Amino acid sequence: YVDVGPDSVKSACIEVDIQQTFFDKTWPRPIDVSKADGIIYPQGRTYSNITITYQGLFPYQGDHGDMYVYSAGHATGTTPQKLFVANYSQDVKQFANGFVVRIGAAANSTGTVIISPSTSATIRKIYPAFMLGSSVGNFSDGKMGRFFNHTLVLLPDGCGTLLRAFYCILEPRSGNHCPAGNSYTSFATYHTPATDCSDGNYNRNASLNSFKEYFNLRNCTFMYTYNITEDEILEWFGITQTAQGVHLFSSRYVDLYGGNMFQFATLPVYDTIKYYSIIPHSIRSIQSDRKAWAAFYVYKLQPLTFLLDFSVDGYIRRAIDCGFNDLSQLHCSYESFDVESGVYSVS
Amino acid sequence: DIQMTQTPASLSASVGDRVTITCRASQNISSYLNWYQQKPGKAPKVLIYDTSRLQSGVPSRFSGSASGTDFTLTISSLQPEDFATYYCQQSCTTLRCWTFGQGTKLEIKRTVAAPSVFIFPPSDEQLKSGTASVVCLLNNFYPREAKVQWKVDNALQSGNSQESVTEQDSKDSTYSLSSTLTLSKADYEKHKVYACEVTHQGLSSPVTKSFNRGEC
Amino acid sequence: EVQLVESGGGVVQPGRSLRSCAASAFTFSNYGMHWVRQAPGKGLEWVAVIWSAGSLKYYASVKGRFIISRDNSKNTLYLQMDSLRPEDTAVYYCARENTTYYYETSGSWGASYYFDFWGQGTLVTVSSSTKGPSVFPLAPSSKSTSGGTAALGCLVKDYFPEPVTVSWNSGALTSGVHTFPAVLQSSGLYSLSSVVTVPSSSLGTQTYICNVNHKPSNTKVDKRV
Repeated sequence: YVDVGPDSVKSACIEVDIQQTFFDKTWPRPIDVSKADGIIYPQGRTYSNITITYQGLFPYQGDHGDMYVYSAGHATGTTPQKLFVANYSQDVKQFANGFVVRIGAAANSTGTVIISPSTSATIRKIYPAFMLGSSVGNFSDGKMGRFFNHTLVLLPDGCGTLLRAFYCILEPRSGNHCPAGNSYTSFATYHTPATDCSDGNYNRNASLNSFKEYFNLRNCTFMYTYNITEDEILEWFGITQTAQGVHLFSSRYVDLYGGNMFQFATLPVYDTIKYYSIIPHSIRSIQSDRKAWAAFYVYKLQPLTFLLDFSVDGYIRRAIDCGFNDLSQLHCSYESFDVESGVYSVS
Repeated sequence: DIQMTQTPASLSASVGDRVTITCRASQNISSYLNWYQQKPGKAPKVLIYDTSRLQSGVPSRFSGSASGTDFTLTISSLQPEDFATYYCQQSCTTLRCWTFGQGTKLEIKRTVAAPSVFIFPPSDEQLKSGTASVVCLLNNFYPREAKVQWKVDNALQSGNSQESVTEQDSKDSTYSLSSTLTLSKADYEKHKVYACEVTHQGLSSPVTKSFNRGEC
Repeated sequence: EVQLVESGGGVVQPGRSLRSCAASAFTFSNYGMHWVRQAPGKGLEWVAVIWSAGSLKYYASVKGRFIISRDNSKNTLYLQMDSLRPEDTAVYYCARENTTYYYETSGSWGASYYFDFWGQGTLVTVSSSTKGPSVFPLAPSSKSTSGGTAALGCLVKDYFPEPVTVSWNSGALTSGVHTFPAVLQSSGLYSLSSVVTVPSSSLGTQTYICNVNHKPSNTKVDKRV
């Protein structure tokens, strides 16, 4: 098996405040095939400059997807008072062909922080935490989002210095605010920037310890840590489940600026994943310390044939989704990105 | 399990005085210890939760500090109303069992007061019922506890005497003790003389009074 | 706003099954219910604790004798008592307990507790050889010579169903009233007496009549001397 280190000795889990309505915002970001948003490069081989049609799991063009945002906890000027999270834990999302995440989209811009409408801070890139399980169950209190045995959990750590992925059984602690405990809230991760994000004070398992209080790790199959540089530049994360194993794709590892997705890690899980839930994250910081954070976008993938344009570097600058519309279908028929205007076959 | 014994079962303290009450557990299983103050007719109140931060709604006069296994509560400016039985509970999440306080009763400490002795012999209807109960009453004694001995024909009787103490106002410091004999009709006639002896800490001389059958 | 009441407490034979607690105008579903028992001569202890989900129940001095089932839609928590004993019999209080929240890094503390509306408690009693009340007035042999003020008292014996109410002249004189706790005899019948202080000159010249009322008996005993 694997060792996650000593379990948290905290008597009770920290109280969580759920404000889904405050978190909800109008932020539409449709997938743009033209800019090759969320498309994985063919893993088999590099391709020639001439445009080549390729068939793979791909997000629908023009699909906004699901938007999730992480915001700082309610805080008095002297100290933080309570965690602030949405109702993401209750929400359960079906996993079929896997999903692609948009990270750092709102970074490098200034927008009001979710916790205070009056307060405005520069938005900074933040990294989402995802829990994927073969099966899901109701919570002891009857809330949705409880996860069964052998559920994979991925959490970024050290303000995004490293990413930790582990597939382990989850056991709720009996402490209050934990799922087994009275007044149970929701599974969540909490970090303090001064305690860990300050240089030389980084804690390798700080995110794991906060998750451990809500759910203990029992008989974990394996624990894997991958170190990813933290950058404001937009990056894409892709996760899919195959019989050979789970595949992890990071844009930052190969083409951070391009946004093209290339597999960086292989996870040996042969169990099919049918359900995934986003894990809400709360930042424990004072009101001055609290800053706006980027909102992650999740897009489901479905098998489709996409015209692919390859640069001399070979990166896919642009793509065409034939299924999206009749105009794209005529481009797909000719297998050419640009075609002379003509009458074309239609449904 | 955990064996907890409070050092004083009862504490006598003067009004406006500074006193310490200590409860010692077998071991301090957890930092959090729930002190409880109980007043008859009043629901139990948690004086302190972790012994480091005072519980909300609790006056600053009660302060709980734990040194070693023993836990000490410090109170100042004591009042008759302030006095109440004290219970300490050690709370551990792992242990389902919860520690129970022995309870410490608080009464005023001050100059002693001499008692008054009165007799209440059983009436004819009680004798007809078959039970003879002679009541020796001690009144206005400053200690809550009092010493009474019941004897018939100057012979000690064991178990026949029943001692009941009336509720005493803490400021008044005056209590009533009733000793009631239990006897059959045959026992009543055999006991020609009933004698009650009163002993008090304030009194320097134990005193006996008696009476015989048929005064009135 | 929290309302807590306990029901089903009654006199019972030994080795009997007795049904509990009820809650109103409160968020019972997310709050666990804790049962605490107090008996004379022993300190308060938590006999049973049940989680808000109710999936897990903890019993604390008994081999899981108590059985606790809570219905959140009903808003009532049911407690079952079996193999009841005189020493075991005691008043039971039901209250909701929430642990205080704390922030380790800043030392920030949140009370996060609902100890309000602690249960008043219900008394369960095990008794044998129950008898109808037999109040007897007590007359001093020498009330006049006893002292400047003399004590006149009435003793109630073998009263039915635990507590009985005794008054002097229907409460007309409250001077020197003394209340004595009901001791439990080996027979299982409680004994208590009520005495008032009245001046010796007043005694004999003026006669005071004890008035005793028992709710089960429904009899207003009048007792003259």
